[PDB]
Amino acid sequence: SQQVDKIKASYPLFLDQDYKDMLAKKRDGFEEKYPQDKIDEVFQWTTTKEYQELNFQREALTVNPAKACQPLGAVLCALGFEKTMPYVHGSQGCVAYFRSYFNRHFREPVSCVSDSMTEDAAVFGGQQNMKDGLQNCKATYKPDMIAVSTTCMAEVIGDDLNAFINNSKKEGFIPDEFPVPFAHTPSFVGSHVTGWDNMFEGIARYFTLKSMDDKVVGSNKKINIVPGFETYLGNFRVIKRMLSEMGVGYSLLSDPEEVLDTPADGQFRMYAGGTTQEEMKDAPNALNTVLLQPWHLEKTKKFVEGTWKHEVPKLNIPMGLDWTDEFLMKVSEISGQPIPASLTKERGRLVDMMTDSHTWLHGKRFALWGDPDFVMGLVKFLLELGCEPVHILCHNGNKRWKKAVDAILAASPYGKNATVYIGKDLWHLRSLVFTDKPDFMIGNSYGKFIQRDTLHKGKEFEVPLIRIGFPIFDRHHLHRSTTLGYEGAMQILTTLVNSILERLDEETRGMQATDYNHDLVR
Amino acid sequence: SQQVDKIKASYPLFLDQDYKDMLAKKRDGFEEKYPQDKIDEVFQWTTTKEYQELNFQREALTVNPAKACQPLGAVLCALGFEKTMPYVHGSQGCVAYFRSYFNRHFREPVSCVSDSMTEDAAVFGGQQNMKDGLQNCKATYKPDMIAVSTTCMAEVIGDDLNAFINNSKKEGFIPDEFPVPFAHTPSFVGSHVTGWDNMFEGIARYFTLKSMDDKVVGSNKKINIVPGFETYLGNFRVIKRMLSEMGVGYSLLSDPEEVLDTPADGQFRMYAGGTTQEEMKDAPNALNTVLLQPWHLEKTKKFVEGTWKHEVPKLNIPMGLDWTDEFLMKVSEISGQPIPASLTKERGRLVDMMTDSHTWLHGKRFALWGDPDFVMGLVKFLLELGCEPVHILCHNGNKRWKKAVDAILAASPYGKNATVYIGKDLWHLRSLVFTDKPDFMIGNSYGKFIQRDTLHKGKEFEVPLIRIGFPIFDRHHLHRSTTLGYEGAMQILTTLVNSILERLDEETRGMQATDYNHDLVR
Amino acid sequence: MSREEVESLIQEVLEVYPEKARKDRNKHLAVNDPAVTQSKKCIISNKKSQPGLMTIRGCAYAGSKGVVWGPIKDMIHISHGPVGCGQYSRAGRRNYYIGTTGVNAFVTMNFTSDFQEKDIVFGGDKKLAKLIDEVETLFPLNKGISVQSECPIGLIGDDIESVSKVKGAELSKTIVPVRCEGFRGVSQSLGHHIANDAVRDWVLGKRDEDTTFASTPYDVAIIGDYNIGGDAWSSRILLEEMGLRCVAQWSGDGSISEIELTPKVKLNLVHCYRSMNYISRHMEEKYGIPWMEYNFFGPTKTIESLRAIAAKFDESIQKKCEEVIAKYKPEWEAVVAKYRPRLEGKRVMLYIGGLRPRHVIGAYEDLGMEVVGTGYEFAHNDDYDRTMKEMGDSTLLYDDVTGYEFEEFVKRIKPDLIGSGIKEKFIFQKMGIPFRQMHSWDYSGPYHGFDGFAIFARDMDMTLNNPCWKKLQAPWE
Amino acid sequence: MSREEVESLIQEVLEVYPEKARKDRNKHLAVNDPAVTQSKKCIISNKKSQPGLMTIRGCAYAGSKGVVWGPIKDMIHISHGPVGCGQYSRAGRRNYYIGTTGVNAFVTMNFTSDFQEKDIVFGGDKKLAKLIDEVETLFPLNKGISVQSECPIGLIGDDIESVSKVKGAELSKTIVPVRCEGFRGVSQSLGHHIANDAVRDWVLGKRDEDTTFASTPYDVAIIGDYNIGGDAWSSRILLEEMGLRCVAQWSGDGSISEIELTPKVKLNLVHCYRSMNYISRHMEEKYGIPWMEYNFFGPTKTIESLRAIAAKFDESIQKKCEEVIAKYKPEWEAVVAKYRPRLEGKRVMLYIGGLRPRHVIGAYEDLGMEVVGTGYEFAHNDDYDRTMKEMGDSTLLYDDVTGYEFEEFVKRIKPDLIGSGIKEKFIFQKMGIPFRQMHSWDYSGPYHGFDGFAIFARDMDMTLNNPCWKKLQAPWE
Ligand code: CLF
Ligand code: CLF
Ligand SMILES: [Fe+2]
Ligand SMILES: [Fe+2]
Repeated sequence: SQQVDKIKASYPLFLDQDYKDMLAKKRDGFEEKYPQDKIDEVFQWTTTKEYQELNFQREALTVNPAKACQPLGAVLCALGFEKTMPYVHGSQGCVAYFRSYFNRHFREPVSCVSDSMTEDAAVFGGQQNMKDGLQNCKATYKPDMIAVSTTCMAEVIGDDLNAFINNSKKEGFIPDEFPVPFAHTPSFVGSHVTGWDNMFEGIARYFTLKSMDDKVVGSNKKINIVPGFETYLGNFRVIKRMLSEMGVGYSLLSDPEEVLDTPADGQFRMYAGGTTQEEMKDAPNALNTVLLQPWHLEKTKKFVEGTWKHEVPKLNIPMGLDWTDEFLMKVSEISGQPIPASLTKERGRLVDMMTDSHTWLHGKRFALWGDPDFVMGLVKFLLELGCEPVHILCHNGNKRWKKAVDAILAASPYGKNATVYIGKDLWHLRSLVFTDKPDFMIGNSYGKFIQRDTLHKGKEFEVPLIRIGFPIFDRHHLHRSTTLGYEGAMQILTTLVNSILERLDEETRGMQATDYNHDLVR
Repeated sequence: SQQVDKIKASYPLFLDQDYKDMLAKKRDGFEEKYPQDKIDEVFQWTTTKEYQELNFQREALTVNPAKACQPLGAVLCALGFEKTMPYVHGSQGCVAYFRSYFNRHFREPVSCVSDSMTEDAAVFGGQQNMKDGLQNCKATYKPDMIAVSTTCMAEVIGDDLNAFINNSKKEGFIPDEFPVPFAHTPSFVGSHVTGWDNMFEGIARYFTLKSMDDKVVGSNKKINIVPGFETYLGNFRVIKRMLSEMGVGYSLLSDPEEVLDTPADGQFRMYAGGTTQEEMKDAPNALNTVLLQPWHLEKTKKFVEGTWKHEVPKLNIPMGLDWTDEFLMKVSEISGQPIPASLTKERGRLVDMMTDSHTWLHGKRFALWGDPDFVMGLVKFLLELGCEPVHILCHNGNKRWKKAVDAILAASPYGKNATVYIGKDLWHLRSLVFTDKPDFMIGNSYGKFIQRDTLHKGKEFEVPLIRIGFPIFDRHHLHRSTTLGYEGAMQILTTLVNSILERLDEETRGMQATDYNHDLVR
Repeated sequence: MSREEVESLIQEVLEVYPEKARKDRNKHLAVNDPAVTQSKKCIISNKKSQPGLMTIRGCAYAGSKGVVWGPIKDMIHISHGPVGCGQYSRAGRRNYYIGTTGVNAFVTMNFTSDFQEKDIVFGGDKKLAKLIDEVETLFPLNKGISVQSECPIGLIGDDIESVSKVKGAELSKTIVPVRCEGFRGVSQSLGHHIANDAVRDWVLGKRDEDTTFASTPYDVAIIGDYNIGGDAWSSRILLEEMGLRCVAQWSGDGSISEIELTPKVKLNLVHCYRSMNYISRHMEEKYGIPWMEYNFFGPTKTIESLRAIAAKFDESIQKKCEEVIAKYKPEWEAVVAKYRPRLEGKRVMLYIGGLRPRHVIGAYEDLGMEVVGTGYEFAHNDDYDRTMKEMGDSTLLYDDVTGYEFEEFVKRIKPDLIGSGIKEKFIFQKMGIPFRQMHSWDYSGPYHGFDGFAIFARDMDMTLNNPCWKKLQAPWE
Repeated sequence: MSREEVESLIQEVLEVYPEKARKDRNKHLAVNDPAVTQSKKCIISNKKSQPGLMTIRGCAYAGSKGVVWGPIKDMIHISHGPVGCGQYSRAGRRNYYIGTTGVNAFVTMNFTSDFQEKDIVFGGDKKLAKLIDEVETLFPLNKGISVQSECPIGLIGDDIESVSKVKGAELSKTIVPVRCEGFRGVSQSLGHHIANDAVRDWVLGKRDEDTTFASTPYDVAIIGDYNIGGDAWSSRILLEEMGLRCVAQWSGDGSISEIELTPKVKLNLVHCYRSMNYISRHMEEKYGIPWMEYNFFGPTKTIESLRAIAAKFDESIQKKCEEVIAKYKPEWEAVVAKYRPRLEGKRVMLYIGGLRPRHVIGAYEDLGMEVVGTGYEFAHNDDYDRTMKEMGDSTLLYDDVTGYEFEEFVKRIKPDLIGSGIKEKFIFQKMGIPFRQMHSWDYSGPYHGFDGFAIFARDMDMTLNNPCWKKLQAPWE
């Protein structure tokens, strides 16, 4: 039943007595459900060290991964180029998913095409799909560039992208000079971040490999910036802001911040902003190229070093205080521009915030996950805050990366109770937050289910989620935030300390029981 | 007892059994405490309509006010002037409180002096305190200006500030040319915002009354901006940002954003930034003067209109969409500057956010409080969001202001269940959130105790606090936020929708009970 | 708009396309004539999508894993192949259930074999067998496993059927191989069919020789309700208030046992024709169980459906039917009284999957709204046959609409509201057109039944009439 | 620094002042000589503050309402006068209690008569009488009312004593007029005295003729512990483990009954000498109850105090004293073993109110730290007498230190840590000096007793050794 003045959605409608009774009858009659005591017994066992040991012995099964597949990253990379259509050669089901995954995170349109290979393409391959696809895409959506990646069907069948695109041009389906950079992006190698690297290097090659002989390093007086796979608008923005205030000439290579934040003004804009073709063509003339997320830009780095002859600096992601410092000092060195008064003051304001908030942050224990560069920058900043990053999970991390992070941990007393995990998933992380309970998780929306599980054991065991990473689907507009630079560090600090204080307020809200410590001032 | 590797502070130390038993013994032995059943009975009565009726009949008692006293506002006003020392003539107890109150909100030093009048000054007045106070302050803290306000002792005994300052100059305690603007700031009239108006008007008169004959309206081609009592750094910053982007010449009169946000770089800066004396002296040459918070700048308005001959526009605080639009359109009219593409796009991004979040905002019911302009701007934005601002409390509001807000409510169907209350306090508000329960409160930290009270009635009656206003003492760095302009609206929207989604996640986190609606995607 | 104007609109929109695509798309676009009974005279459907045109369609894995199997709550569904497909589809679809997730129910989890290069090169069958043992160790209360094949499985020649037989026998467990690789078919649709056949072949017959279940004359199953936001529960409640016993829900909040008990029912009640007609036909053929289509969108359709269902039983059920209708009359009448004046005359364009583009029309009409365009991602002509009589004359129909087409149709038609999916929502909002998600219910619902109509009405009103829509134009522009 | 460097530091700092201020401030600054027992030979105290110099002091209302009366949990304290004073002091001080706030306990609430112009012009006694009735109606479980006078009350000639007597008699209620207007005295100090005399005159005698209290030889009261962060509870526990019975706590977590029962005790244990010596002397004079000063900061002082207190009783208590000391030995030794190596040699400067600037020195010394400067807001020479023997030779003492002085002293001395208040905190952090709030305990604590010392140690370590302090200098400067 409903009362028209106070209509109930699923929650709390199905708590009405008639619905409760119905659901009980369904269970008892037809579901042949395990008895509640058995369910409770098994739940309890899943929280144990014994269960954790079995869990960590998995070799074949993955549960609740914390990574996605290559072409998702290629699509994001491609979106950052002016009037560029991402185009994934292969199976159209993939593209529905890539678009929806980003739609939910950005709450924006996400444009991407398929060339809709079907089973029949197993015989001859997808050449005809490419010819008609490129022609159809160009006529219909009027991109100035089509950036091609692949789905796993196309990879297994062995379609030669280069030959297929060349034959499309030869037979007149797409003009000879129309830009169609490409990259093979197998889902069964690496992760979404690898797809970004592959796509980027493909685009870079397309615009520069054949034209190197007129290029002079330094001649355009700019620094190239390669952001990698990045899903916070504030991160593209803060980098451009900092470089502008230092008077540094730069080219941000893959810059989707406009197309991922168009105004609602009565028209849909399929394309907005983005790195220009002129910027990609002129990129080898830069002083150098800085990689913001070097741990998933290794292929790009080899190309920039080997072909552009840029001496790519050994810089960490500019997250936290030390690494933002290092980034600015290196940019100053390369460009000849001093770090201006504005950035020096901003730095000092971050440090002020750290001094103000240190007592509540000190010793707080965190479980965290995400992509390798994000995770290591978060670890570093947590150590700078006097926090303990005790469960560090990077499903798509590698051995060399783990060694690097283990070295960061060793440089700080706050790293001494920390362990770095690679190849492990959120079902592994779930065990860790039961057996070696931290104060909080820092993670994406899939973390909510771990928090749910911890609360079921008891309120005293609940580990609250702090949402930082990707995807964030159950809060609105967090994709506008920043994690890089001093601005990002200020935002992360603020989020952490206030998450701490919210939880403390919860635990001290009990009238006459715990509210002796429900302080007005903290 | 303590375990050295897991030391307990008050919470949870005093939950240990030996402390609990000790506290039970103290109660039973010596406290002659009302029985728990009687405490429960009275508590329950305080949640009733019958109790509310008695509560609303109060004429003499105030409980948990949502206002402070005049000189607090004079001190904040004064802090916004370059190298200016706030100086409160009267009793030193007051200054300890004013400094601490702002220290706790900004987490920053707050410099202010007293001239330490004592009981002896009742015979003779505080003239000698002023003479030595002014001399001592100038020598010791080396301000370029001393801005003088009063405590209630000085007002009751009737000290003539003007004559005392004149005599201080006559007898050589400070130089004749040294600026000593003043205002009488009685704590028993109006509130802290009145103190701000009085101080500002005193400073404006000091620099302009006697030099009007060379002034020509519009000759400096700028617009003066008077912010009023403002405790979000982001609000001073956004106004300057928008005007600069628009290419509009302006003078922000009282601008404490630098002195309330100095860097932690190894030195203490007693003064930083601020409106210059030259800006105050030249202000009558502006095209016009815009008041950001007109409902507490009435005395200022009369001076600007009567003496500067500026035709102060009838503008609401620039909060929410319509009133930001109106502010920008008026500034465009006055300055001749078109609204730039950057601001048009920003507006459309706010509108996009409204479209994306409207389904969770729709029909949500709020209780809220604060100062009059802040409260009315918040009401307006809430209506624009399709929210219902059902309990609108402004302790320091007046009848004319209430009429204005009642009219705003009448312009929207979302105002039909709303009532505006003036002269009422947070103990009155506490009743309203029990008897006509909203979804959330939007308020300052004093709200936490109302949330505590509501939870005690039961989880289903708990009204969560969303912290927007002043003072905020139990979270860190919220004073960096923004509430004005499109940026402020985007911030408020975000906070509101995510507060809604956080509560929904809490309510749906129950394993097998309510987590059927614990959606990954919202 | 007249018939001639809509025909004009179609030709103008088709002008952008190269000739092959133009000729093809022309066949998938039509102006309704409710006189027509054979939609094969006016529209083509269930064909391949044209390359490069931004179809909104998914794949067979979405149709099998995402739609049919995934909701079954006490089984573990393996996304078998590389990591993408299971991650993008994890908890995307709001197929609600009651359970203890990770313990006895597994729906919002993502189990995957996470194929790497070595699995592609050498085959994943050994990994699958190992994975099954690991599932059994770590999730001992699972009541069955399905293997949801992703693109590489058939391409590389793996034999998941052998693995499922051998492991199912070794462990005395139902392990269901599903060849729903996304290269198969042209859309989600073939995934449904594949999934239905896998239920038939590996689950449905388990109790064929078991005589222990006590049946009654009033036993029914709800076939093809995936309980989006609780839709199946707000349907079931009515069927049971009418005196029926709902033995099974396929597959929203569904258990493996209630699927196994379904051959014991007296009548199969089909909501989603498109996804579960296959198994409904099978059950008629094999067990003699009749099936009938029904519609629980809005009070008009729900009342008609309750009566038509009750007519299959006896007088006692017909009497309870009228009691149910009498009970809810004032409730939905109050909904109409409040919301119809707010929505009367407003025009909506829909684009959804295989059922809702026709099924929700009545509910819109119950609020005085007019559905001026509709279409489907992956419907077949038997769906279009059912659609033409539900739509008004001269309205626009579109099969496998391209992004370009949908935008252009909306620019001309200027509907007051659009009802479609997540990939569409943000485009149309930026155009200043109120948008409701008609897959996910925009995180609201249920919409089925009387209780769902109240929520549906609230939702269309809150969005169509929202103050935000008056604010897209800056007042200086 | 040598005596002579500190001496020239004082002289240099005073050069900024006009002559009158310079001559005054010279008298309030001294270099310690622990040989002195008469501090009136080396420092002046408890005088007026010099105008315009940014004293850190508060007023008599802070010392009465904020300090002494405000913690009493089952009374309602009226901030009588305009709105400011009650609002700034609302829940600023962490005087912890157990109660049901708004129902039987009222500590963190702000009750005020909110004086307006008409109250100043015509007087507030009628408003006060009405306010009392309103309090009784809305807060029926209050066990007494105090009236905390703000500046205007005495200035306009109101007679709150008459109102309190008349209403007290009418309502059979304890209503206490407190003349703590901030114009009185020079600081918080006179507020304490005023408050003590108000307890004496209006509360303490209530049970003088009542012999029903079940007294024992082991009854004590904790006098002058305001339970900051639970400090009194972490003291009480030890006294009771030693076999004593703590009849009253003045006034942290204090009830009116426990105050009225205090004249029945055998011994008054005085922690805060400054604030409650007055009532302690009164109780000796009137009731013959002895009093003794103690110190519960750090293990060394706490052990000495337990022993000195136990020595006032019999062998049974002396034996329990040693049992308590043995019990806690491993706990505080573990604290020392963990933290002293992290803090050994570090130098601290303190500035606090009336007690802590000397009382905490032992606790610092238990962690190997040195207090190189200390001072008080509002102490009297009897406090300085007790300080000079606790501080090292040639250390700096400052009475009613000015903001300028405190900054300049810190610049030269370069302490490793500063312990002061909220008005000081952010100044010194910006200078790169670790700062701990030694009034509010920086929202931590308790610090009293054995359990408090653990938290104290943790806190001094987390702040002094925090990584942030290495980061104030940009690497390009
Ligand atoms: S039609 Fe899968 S998302 Fe793709 S590239 Fe392979 S991992 Fe990644 Fe359907 S079954 Fe899946 S979703 Fe596509 S791949 Fe095929
Ligand atoms: S010494 Fe009060 S804060 Fe003042 S101007 Fe009056 S309302 Fe405002 Fe002490 S008693 Fe109080 S705090 Fe001062 S006024 Fe006097
Ligand atoms: Fe959006
Ligand atoms: Fe600060």
